[PDB]
Amino acid sequence: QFTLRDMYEQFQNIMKMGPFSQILGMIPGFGTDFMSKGNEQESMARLKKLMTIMDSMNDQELDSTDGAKVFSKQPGRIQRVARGSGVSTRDVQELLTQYTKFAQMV
Amino acid sequence: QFTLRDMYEQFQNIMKMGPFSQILGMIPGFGTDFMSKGNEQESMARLKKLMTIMDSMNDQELDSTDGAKVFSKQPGRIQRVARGSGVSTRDVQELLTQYTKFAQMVKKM
Repeated sequence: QFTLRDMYEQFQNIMKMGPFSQILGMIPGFGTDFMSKGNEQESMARLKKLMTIMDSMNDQELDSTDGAKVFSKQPGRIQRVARGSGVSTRDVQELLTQYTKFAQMV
Repeated sequence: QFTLRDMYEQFQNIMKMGPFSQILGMIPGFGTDFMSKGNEQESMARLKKLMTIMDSMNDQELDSTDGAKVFSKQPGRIQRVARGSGVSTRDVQELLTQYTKFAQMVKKM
């Protein structure tokens, strides 16, 4: 059941994530038309892959004020995330680069 | 300030409103290029205006299983909503039609 209040709420959530989604599109490797009309599905697959990678990080890396510097101080962490998430270290490094870029804009 | 955990959460939020944002792009009445590249500022100003129209509605109309129906049986209500939101009668019927198309696909989701 989809009410008018339900539609009101979805509109709030969509507006809220607007600034955020706009920043992401500015960052390399995300897609020029990230989360725009027609590109909603592909953009979600993207994020899902990045989330599965982040699922192999520990609390120290996730909660650190600057999660990039934790990995450069102990590069072994990069290969660990990659093995846990079943992805390549290139992918883990690519995400870390995007995170730094993002963090700097916020 | 901004951790990797914060990025995950924001990705989770986008994962949620994702499909709905898709549905919103499949409904007419939003002009040309609705939510595309450089049309994100105009597109959001539209949602906000629709929100101001629903701000003129009441709880009965808002929580109704079919809010469009509540206005079909009591067209007097349409006139009030339009008065309070500084919009025209047609604008409210438009919102109602859009809501109809939105709700259709949500159950088709």
